[PDB]
Amino acid sequence: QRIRIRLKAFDHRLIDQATAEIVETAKRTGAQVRGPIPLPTRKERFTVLISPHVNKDARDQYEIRTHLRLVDIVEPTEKTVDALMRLDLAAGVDVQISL
Amino acid sequence: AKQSMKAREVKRVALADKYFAKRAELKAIISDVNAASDEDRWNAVLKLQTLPRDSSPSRQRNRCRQTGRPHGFLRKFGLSRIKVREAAMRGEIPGLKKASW
Amino acid sequence: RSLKKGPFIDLHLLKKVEKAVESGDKKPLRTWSRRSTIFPNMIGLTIAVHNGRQHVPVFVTDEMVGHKLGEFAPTRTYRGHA
Amino acid sequence: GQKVHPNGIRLGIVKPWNSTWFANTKEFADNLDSDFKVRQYLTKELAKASVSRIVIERPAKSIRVTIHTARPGIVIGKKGEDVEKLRKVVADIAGVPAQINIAEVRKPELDAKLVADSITSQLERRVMFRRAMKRAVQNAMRLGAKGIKVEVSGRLGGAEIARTEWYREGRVPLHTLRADIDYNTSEAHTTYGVIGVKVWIFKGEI
Amino acid sequence: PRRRVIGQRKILPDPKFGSELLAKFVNILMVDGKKSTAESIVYSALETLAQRSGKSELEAFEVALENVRPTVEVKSRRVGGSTYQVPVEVRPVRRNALAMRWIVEAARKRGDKSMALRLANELSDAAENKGTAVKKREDVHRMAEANKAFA
Amino acid sequence: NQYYGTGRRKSSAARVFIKPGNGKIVINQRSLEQYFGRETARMVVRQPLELVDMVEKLDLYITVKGGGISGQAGAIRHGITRALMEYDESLRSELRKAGFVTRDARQVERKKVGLRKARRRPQFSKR
RNA sequence: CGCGAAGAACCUUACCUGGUCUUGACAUCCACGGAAGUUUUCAGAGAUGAGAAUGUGCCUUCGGGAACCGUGAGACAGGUGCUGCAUGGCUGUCGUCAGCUCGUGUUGUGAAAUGUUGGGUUAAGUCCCGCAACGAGCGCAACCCUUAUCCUUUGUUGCCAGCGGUCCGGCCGGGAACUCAAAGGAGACUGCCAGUGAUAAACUGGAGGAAGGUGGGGAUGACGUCAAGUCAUCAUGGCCCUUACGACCAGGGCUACACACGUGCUACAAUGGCGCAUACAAAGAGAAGCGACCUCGCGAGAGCAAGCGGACCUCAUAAAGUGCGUCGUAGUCCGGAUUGGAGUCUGCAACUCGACUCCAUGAAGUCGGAAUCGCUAGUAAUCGUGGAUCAGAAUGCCACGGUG
Ligand SMILES: [K+]
Ligand SMILES: [K+]
Ligand SMILES: [K+]
Ligand SMILES: [K+]
Ligand SMILES: [K+]
Ligand SMILES: [K+]
Ligand SMILES: [K+]
Ligand SMILES: [K+]
Ligand SMILES: [K+]
Ligand SMILES: [Mg+2]
Ligand SMILES: [Mg+2]
Ligand SMILES: [Mg+2]
Ligand SMILES: [Mg+2]
Ligand SMILES: [Mg+2]
Ligand SMILES: [Mg+2]
Ligand SMILES: [Mg+2]
Ligand SMILES: [Mg+2]
Ligand SMILES: [Mg+2]
Ligand SMILES: [Mg+2]
Ligand SMILES: [Mg+2]
Ligand SMILES: [Mg+2]
Ligand SMILES: [Mg+2]
Ligand SMILES: [Mg+2]
Ligand SMILES: [Mg+2]
Ligand SMILES: [Mg+2]
Ligand SMILES: [Mg+2]
Ligand SMILES: [Mg+2]
Ligand SMILES: [Mg+2]
Repeated sequence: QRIRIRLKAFDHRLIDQATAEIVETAKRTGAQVRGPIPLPTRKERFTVLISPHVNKDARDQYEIRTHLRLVDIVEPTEKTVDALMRLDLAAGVDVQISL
Repeated sequence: AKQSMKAREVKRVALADKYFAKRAELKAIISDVNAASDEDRWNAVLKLQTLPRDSSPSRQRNRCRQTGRPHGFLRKFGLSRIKVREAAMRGEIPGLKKASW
Repeated sequence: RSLKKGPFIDLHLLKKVEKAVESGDKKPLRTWSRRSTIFPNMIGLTIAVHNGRQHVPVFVTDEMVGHKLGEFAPTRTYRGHA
Repeated sequence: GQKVHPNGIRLGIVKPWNSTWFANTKEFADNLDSDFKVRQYLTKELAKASVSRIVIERPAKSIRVTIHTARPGIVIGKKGEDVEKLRKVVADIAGVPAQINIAEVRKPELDAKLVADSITSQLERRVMFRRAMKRAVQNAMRLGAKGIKVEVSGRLGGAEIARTEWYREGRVPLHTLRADIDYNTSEAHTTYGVIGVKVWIFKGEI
Repeated sequence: PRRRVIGQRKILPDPKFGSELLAKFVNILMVDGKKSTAESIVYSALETLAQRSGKSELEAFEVALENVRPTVEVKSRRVGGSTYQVPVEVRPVRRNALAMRWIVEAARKRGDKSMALRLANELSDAAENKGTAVKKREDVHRMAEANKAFA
Repeated sequence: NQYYGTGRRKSSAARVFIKPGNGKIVINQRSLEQYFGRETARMVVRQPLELVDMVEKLDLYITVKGGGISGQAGAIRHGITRALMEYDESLRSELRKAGFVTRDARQVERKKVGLRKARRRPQFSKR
């Protein structure tokens, strides 16, 4: 088969050390790996009133960036499966993997 | 924001989850276009008012979780714009830095 | 308007006109249900409709059918400016 | 004029976040509330334990809370029984299972939260505010801080007209984004009202 | 304009003819950013100026433009609450700019059907020194000669 | 071989392949008169190819994405000029004087808070 | 003065009329009796008052302890009640204006002065000289984000130059070139060349370059001023209420209407209106959600139902524009207010008081007195698109591109 792995996080340093962890766990265990590719980063904006009572035109603008990385895996061995299910990832990376 | 106004809100969502999203059957199934369009649909329209004046998610004012403010709400955070800003500058909301594009 | 699949009336008003249907003319029926539509079944009754502070008596005629009860009880008093 | 919050302007440049979890939109507001209730609890329980910073991280369905404190033997308790009845009540609040870690603050007089609550404690002890400000400024500058300024506000010494008085030593460049500024805030509830304290501590650039 | 005295932006020539003064004329005619609408009006007006009333098309356009260009205008000068009207010579950049602006505004307030035929009448009025775009030129020239003493 | 250029204007992006010899210009598998109805857009895509003289000497295969009419036509002209300077490299210094080598960096200004537009302010009254 | 309010039919809601409760709607502690939940019963506008069914978790270290309910007596709860002229926090404003100060020295009996003034220069208390000053701090600038050029890496859900094939759609084989995506790196410093300048700092001009002198835009707001704004976000000193200024419910109100003002939208047309045909975007949102195809309806919509937690699916066929035809300067084939009739959808519920659709109606208005506002370039002007709030409900607000 191919197994597809999506990574999303709020930081880009933390997300591509996490991809570097899973591209090098996967041909250390001996599989061709496809990627990693950066998908477009979805940025969500917010705009608040800062004053407790009036003054409409005084505002702040904030943002959350969600970075995305995609790795496809070519050669899903038995050794490859038990390697990258038991890996030491950080608290900021969300993983959702595809069969 | 007036302890009773929050208790009115806490009671409203707890009583809304009590009936609706479970027994929305009274209008989503019987008030349909087929052979139930006889008296059984009409008794369904009558039966919908036996349930309390609450129960409906259209009476949720959806206030802030800390202060209980009814205005300036943000559904992403659950907090008012005063408390979103006060906690974002403290670094409490993850990934929320000041936007400048 | 409301759609064609069912006019609205409250049940406490629907039962109260039903017992004025058979048992005859009464005192004017006190109601708070301004949002109910006037059925064929109510011609001849007097419905005292609430308007915020009082109950205004409404003697039902045949042209009032299909209107709301709140239309025959003005909630705001006003007469000239100066 | 009004200033920008010096911790908020430096997020992602020199200062990190105090929460390091990921969520989608469904789980975002409930993680934010449970972070609020865990922080509210640990502030009230460890009030005499000099806690500077509470870093909440959430892996998959976990939570781990790192308590930076100047005085770690009292949050630990007698060989570790106090942190259990901290984590038997944090996992109560968060719902997920919990872990408690404790990080030692080496110099508590270069920490803007610990300096602000030291001034706040003295103002409620009926101490004149000049002594509380000047001792806090001298103690931080003699330990190698590159600058400090403190500032108190509101009905000083029981006066009936409020004042804002501040005292600076060293170098505090609030417009420089490379500047490692440690800023925090505390409030003192006295018999004449609320006195607000603000502390800025500069430790060098980049 | 106290401190930073600027250069100027360079514009394209007209596509059909290679004219930069017609490119200025289409710009002055243009309303709310509609350049394609305004080139069709000028090209319609320049044709019915050329073919009905003597050829040599943009040769005819400057014959109409020569007859509306002013040579001396008036400008205020404030001294003490009595501010004089002093005649000043017009720059040739401003000469074309004032002539094309007076022709467009003359052609706007006519009663004919299209805009191109209002423009065509105004260019044929100006080529023969009549109309109202010419009379704006001598009204400026009358006022300049009236205040000739203040040179 | 194909000689290539990339040009862009406001939000448009054009790739340009030039091939040695004839006068066929085809754009998004349509030719010039079918794509650009406006004569001004036809001229500015022609413009780099009359300082360099090409009667029918270069086939041009061009595609373009994004923007509008004048954005795409300026993105083509900037893409042609880069392809011709790849083509012989002696063309640069007269193409500099024509201003065609300059990437026009004029972008739309963002809307600002408190303002009705990028710079338009609401109507002020003293009282 | 389209301000709090990023969205009042009920709710919100703090106001009014009426119906009701008094350790309470919300919290801790005590005693007693009931495990919680279930689901129907008649009155009442509803809050509130009257039967059946049932649980029994858990160790009992077997008295019961732990969750949830009812009743009783108190400490107490509760207050969007008053004071922003008792406060904290936050915000406006002069003003992104170039300023505001201190140490030590010196001068003056002293308040104070000097530095910070002077000659030049700069966007800048910016820099260079001179000088009883020598230094330093908060500001300025830079460090941050975005936009404009190139290089490297990776290549799907994005791309199609060279190839094969094709149902002629990158759709298949395939390719890693290109567009693009997002990580890393390079680039602009008055660096270079003339000239002017006090052998200065700096100015004008030129080359190269994608970009030239702060490249464009944003974030960033010094000491202070106005007893400026907010006790109704929250917090808080004092005062006041405590069978009510607290609490629950139904209906009404915040939408009234002789008038005056502020901010907008649409017009008064031919650079246009209508009809048919046909091009070219960006940035977003989506699971009690976005909802295609097909069928029905003139239409708003309805039925059925795929796909999509998303460079994949959907919202979602951009409009100005261009081509052809018609109207021919009129209160009009301009304008679409008002009112009548018939509907759709959301919602317990559209009477007061929703949005939208169809048919009919077709006011004022023909460019606006005195006066007054915004804008220096991708700006103004004009044309559409998206989001937050939100069941439904933008001419407002916040964003995005086209023409220019
Ligand atoms: K204040
Ligand atoms: K001194
Ligand atoms: K108070
Ligand atoms: K109402
Ligand atoms: K409006
Ligand atoms: K107006
Ligand atoms: K309504
Ligand atoms: K009409
Ligand atoms: K809505
Ligand atoms: Mg609501
Ligand atoms: Mg625009
Ligand atoms: Mg406004
Ligand atoms: Mg105003
Ligand atoms: Mg109400
Ligand atoms: Mg000064
Ligand atoms: Mg001086
Ligand atoms: Mg300086
Ligand atoms: Mg000096
Ligand atoms: Mg700066
Ligand atoms: Mg490559
Ligand atoms: Mg005041
Ligand atoms: Mg009510
Ligand atoms: Mg109102
Ligand atoms: Mg559709
Ligand atoms: Mg007319
Ligand atoms: Mg300007
Ligand atoms: Mg229009
Ligand atoms: Mg909009």
